[PDB]
Amino acid sequence: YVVGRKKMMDAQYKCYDRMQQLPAYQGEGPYCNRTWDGWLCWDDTPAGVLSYQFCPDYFPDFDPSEKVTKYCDEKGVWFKHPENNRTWSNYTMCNAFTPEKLKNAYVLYYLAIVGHSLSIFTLVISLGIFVFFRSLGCQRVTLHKNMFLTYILNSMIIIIHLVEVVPNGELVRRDPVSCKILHFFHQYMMACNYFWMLCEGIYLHTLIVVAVFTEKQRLRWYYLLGWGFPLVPTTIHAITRAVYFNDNCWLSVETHLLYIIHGPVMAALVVNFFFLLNIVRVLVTKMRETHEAESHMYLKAVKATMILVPLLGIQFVVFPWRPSNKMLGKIYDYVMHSLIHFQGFFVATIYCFCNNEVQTTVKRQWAQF
Amino acid sequence: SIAQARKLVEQLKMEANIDRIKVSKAAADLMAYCEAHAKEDPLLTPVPASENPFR
Amino acid sequence: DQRNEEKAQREANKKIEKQLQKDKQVYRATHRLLLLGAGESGKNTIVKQMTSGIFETKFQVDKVNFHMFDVGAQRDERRKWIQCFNDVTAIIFVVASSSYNRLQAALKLFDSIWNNKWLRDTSVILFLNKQDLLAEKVLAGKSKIEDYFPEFARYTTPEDATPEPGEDPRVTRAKYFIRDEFLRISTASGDGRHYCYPHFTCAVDTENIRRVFNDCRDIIQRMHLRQYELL
Amino acid sequence: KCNTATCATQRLANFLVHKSNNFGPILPPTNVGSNTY
Amino acid sequence: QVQLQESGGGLVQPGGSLRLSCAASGFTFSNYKMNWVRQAPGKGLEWVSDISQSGASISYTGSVKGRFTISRDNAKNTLYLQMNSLKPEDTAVYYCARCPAPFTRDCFDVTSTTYAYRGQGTQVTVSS
Amino acid sequence: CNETGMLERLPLCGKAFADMMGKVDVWKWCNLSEFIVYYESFTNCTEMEANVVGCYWPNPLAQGFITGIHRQFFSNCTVDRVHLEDPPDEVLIPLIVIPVVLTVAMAGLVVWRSKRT
Amino acid sequence: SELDQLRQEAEQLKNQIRDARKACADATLSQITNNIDPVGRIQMRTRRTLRGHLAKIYAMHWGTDSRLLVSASQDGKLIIWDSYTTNKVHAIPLRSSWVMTCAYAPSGNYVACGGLDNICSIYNLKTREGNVRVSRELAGHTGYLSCCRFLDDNQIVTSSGDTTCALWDIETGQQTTTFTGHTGDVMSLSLAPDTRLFVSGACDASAKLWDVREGMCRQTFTGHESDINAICFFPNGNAFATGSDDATCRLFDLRADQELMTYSHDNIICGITSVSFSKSGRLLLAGYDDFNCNVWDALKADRAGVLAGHDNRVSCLGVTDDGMAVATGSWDSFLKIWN
Ligand SMILES: *[C@@H]1O[C@H](CO)[C@@H](O)[C@H](O)[C@H]1NC(C)=O
Ligand SMILES: *[C@@H]1O[C@H](CO)[C@@H](O)[C@H](O)[C@H]1NC(C)=O
Ligand SMILES: *[C@@H]1O[C@H](CO)[C@@H](O)[C@H](O)[C@H]1NC(C)=O
Ligand SMILES: *[C@@H]1O[C@H](CO)[C@@H](O)[C@H](O)[C@H]1NC(C)=O
Repeated sequence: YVVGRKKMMDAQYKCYDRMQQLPAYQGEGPYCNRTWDGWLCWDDTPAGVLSYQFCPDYFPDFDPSEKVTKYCDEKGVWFKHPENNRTWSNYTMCNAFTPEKLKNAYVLYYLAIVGHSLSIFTLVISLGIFVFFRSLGCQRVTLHKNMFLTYILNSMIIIIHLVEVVPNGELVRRDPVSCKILHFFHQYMMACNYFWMLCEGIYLHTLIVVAVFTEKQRLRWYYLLGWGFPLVPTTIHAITRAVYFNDNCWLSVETHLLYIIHGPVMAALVVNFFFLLNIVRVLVTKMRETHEAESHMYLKAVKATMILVPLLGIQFVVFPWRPSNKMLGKIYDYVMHSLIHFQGFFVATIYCFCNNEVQTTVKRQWAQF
Repeated sequence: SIAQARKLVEQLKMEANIDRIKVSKAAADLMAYCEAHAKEDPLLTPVPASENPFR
Repeated sequence: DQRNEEKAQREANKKIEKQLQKDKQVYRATHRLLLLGAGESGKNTIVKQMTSGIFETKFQVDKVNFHMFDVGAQRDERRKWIQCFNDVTAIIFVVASSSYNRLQAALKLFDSIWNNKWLRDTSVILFLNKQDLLAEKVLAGKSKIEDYFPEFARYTTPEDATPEPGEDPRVTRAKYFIRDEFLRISTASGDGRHYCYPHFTCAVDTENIRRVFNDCRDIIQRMHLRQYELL
Repeated sequence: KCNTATCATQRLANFLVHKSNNFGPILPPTNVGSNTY
Repeated sequence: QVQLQESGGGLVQPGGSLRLSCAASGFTFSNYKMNWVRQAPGKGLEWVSDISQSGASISYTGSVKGRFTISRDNAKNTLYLQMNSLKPEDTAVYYCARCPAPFTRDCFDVTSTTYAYRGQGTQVTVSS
Repeated sequence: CNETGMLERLPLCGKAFADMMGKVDVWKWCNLSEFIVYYESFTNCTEMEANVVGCYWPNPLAQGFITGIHRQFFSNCTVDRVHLEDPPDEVLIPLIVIPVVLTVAMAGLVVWRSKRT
Repeated sequence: SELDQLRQEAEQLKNQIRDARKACADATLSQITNNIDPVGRIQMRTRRTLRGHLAKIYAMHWGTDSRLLVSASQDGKLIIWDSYTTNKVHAIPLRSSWVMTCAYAPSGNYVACGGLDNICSIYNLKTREGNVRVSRELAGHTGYLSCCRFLDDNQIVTSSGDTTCALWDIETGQQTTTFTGHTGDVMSLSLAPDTRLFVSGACDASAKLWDVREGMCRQTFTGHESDINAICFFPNGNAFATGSDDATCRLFDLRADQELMTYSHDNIICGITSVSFSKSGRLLLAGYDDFNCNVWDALKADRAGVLAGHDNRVSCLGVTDDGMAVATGSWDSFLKIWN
């Protein structure tokens, strides 16, 4: 009630400045002169042209990600609403779907805190079992250790960013350095989590395809790729997020500087997708050489693929874009948020709890635990 | 072979002409041995942790 | 005093431990193979083409180290000393295919090796040796395999079989029948733990060292795919 | 906007940053009728 | 003391019949796979037939299929080799051989020259 | 609604603003924080005095008056706004492609040098 | 044929012995101990886990000081451990990696090992130079070495897969005596406390008592159904225990010349790989193919404890001379000390 009306008078003050500082329209055609419509600072527009502008964040109903439209009618006059003949700007997109988008978002919100909590719960149990038993220990488990640690720290920072930063809208307006620092550790741990998925795919591919006979590789290169290289895109982003797009707590997604991180992250999961194809190609060849039943060969190749998509992050390669359709977007949200927030829980269940060497070791050494 | 069976018979004779005591006497000695050394057996009855070198 | 000894003992342990780490890299890189076969199977010829109780052969294929072990001064009773080779990459079993009854004896030994409790995860590279000698016995026609193996009468060459060029179908049918007698034992208890890699070989084939390398690569691949529950 | 699947978490946090806390719907829809701006 | 005593055998005509019996003692008969092996004059030991612990799985050397039938009576601790339509090449000493370990699928060394769990044998003679 | 009727009663809003801004430090006329309530009741004045005649606010004539006030008091201090604008594509593209090539060049360097061939 | 005259006469000598032992068997060990109180539940914990071997461990032997021990692994290594501090004292690389037995000399100055090489190699632990090199290589067995035990610094007894046992003069490297009674591979031997006798178990399902200084087989013991894998003397030297592939352990007495007790269970269908008594002989410890070690009450034939730590086949186990600790080797390449 009060927060909006003062930030509305900030835009009005900057409006009558922009109207004064900017020069006259040096173009032909009757142009609707610039005007302050009460909520936004509309500028000069040629006749018969429709102007777009992001919805103002003065009210909770207003979705700033939407667009506001003001039609500059012919002969340099702004579009007058027929019912009242009053000069009008179209703010209809702002609160049209907001009650529906807000309701769906709370299901996605509470799906994240429940999916990331169940991930942390099972991944700390999975990490303890691996650490406790040197018997399960091997180069695969050592790489599984670091992969499970990325899922723990990434899920920790997300719940902290979703319980402390997101519901506290007063702290976002103050814009402390603390929330920009929390954002840096969020973008670093997110890339560490995706780049260790590429480390799992590189190791698995090298084990099956590239160099089978050697079983002792140096893991310094996997540590540098999964822990050290995600420092490069995260710092390049933060340096440019501070120079160019320095919004409140670095919460904006409208900037194309976000592809300084998600660009390299997608390139790492695409490489993992070409490792999965080469692994399944090797796997079906092994079954054709032992004359596997064609029916049973498809169930084995499907199961192998399905247990490799949570480890390698194949859901980001096969559902990379969100559909703009209203219905196809609501289902994409419920599916991709489930696959993203529960991915750490799936990897802990598949590679630790459902593992046969783990289930045999745990049952036999239960007495000494 | 036929010559091998000559030593198998001769060995069965050296082992048949031995003096065997009764099992009751043989079983009694094994029991009476364990009673005489039950205290000296650390695995039989645990020793204090101040004397166990593998504490 | 007592503290000086613990220091000196701790130095000796660390010096031994650094040597053991070096031994671990050499041991984990070499692939050990057991070579088995009868006295007339031709394995001694395959050895030289690539009394102590055991003999050693160290060869290298594509910079991969292989250590092949041949049993020397032991008795024909193998049920005890064969347990030592439960951790080898593969057992190379050499059979004289033209010995159809050494052939039934070789089939029996393969069956007991294949079903041995400690050899259940050990793959078997099966060399059906003396293929040139088998061709001369079938082309002549003096001795019918149907006598010692009456199932050879109703046996037809499978369609997946790939006969060599210039091969009498009687020879192709004969050598693939012998291979199937062994594969019937192998495919009855495989279960994915181990696999048999049969090859038609001659005791002087220069490609025998490559068949072992290619089979060992397939064995290690299936071992890695097993650790990830993929296969 | 960042529409990739790896931006889904940021899109949800960016959406809910100022909309409502604890989803308390005591606000009627903002009048965007013809009698306004 | 593991003892195997083979009975039957003797002289017989080509196409005749002989039923070889093997009495077992000193071990649980049912826990063990049992075999038949023979040694022709001047030749080595040859496996003839075996039968599983219960008597379900049975194998033969090809030269005796359709002629020899192996069976076991676990209650009677006896192994049997019914030999029909005998041939002169079936002349040999027949040994009832036990498998070395119980509850095993492999059966090592039963045809070895000095195998321990084997009987002394019985002679079978098929001549004119 | 009478457009000239509002024109005579508009200076009453500017007068009270020139008096509420006459008790403020003349050098401190770019600290929007302090006169954020005085520049709000003036807009509230120009609005609630535009409907008493019947005209809708804003107006082409009313915003001419509010421009005459802004041109009188806020000419000596310019105000800086955070731009929040992405860099041009001539520099934004290298900021994305260079880390992407480094991702595949690092994933390729690992496969090459993990086992030392 | 005179070969049947000697094969039907030996049958009568087997009947005479069967009845001579039958008369001596007036009572059984079980009923004489039907009143003794059981030991209860024996709970032993792993105190030390000796790591460092790369492949399966085949044998181990305690030193006489009950602190140092040597272990043999089929990666070709003899490691001498300090069981107190878990510190390695020596790491002897072997010429042949297929080692199947190892031994500690009572003086502690020599170790022995052997296996599929058919050779018993003697190593000097205390050299003037300060290194560990080969002192003697005892050749003369035509089969694999299965077990070896020192009498003293100059005498060692070996058992071999060639069905024989042999006594060696270490300084000259020549077999002083040879023991040729068995028909199968000899798998294990155990020296009496006075080192005047030793028993050996073979793959003919029989055990034999030997006179060291005379070279004769005094007694032959039967009763097992399959190969005897392990053998160990009772503390007083008047009895010994054997473990076989028939999934049972049995106790034999020299003066009664027959089996006294059978240690078995209906759920145990795996063979015994190693046996050893505690210091007083009340406990009989046995390793099994099913990765466990069972503690047997040797007087009542009841199972009193289980050591369950090992991942793979338990190959060996030894008890200290002072009875303080038990070691266990396994195919999982680890040695565990239990107290
Ligand atoms: C701006 O354009 C409008 C067109 O409707 C015109 O009435 C007005 O006078 C113009 N103002 C200026 C300052 O050019
Ligand atoms: C305003 O936008 C809405 C869509 O949100 C559209 O339906 C309508 O035609 C536009 N114009 C007016 C005058 O409402
Ligand atoms: C607007 O108000 C003034 C003030 O008296 C008056 O003179 C004028 O006539 C009015 N205009 C109209 C159109 O009524
Ligand atoms: C404008 O001033 C009037 C004076 O009574 C007051 O009632 C009203 O609330 C004010 N509006 C705003 C937005 O301050």
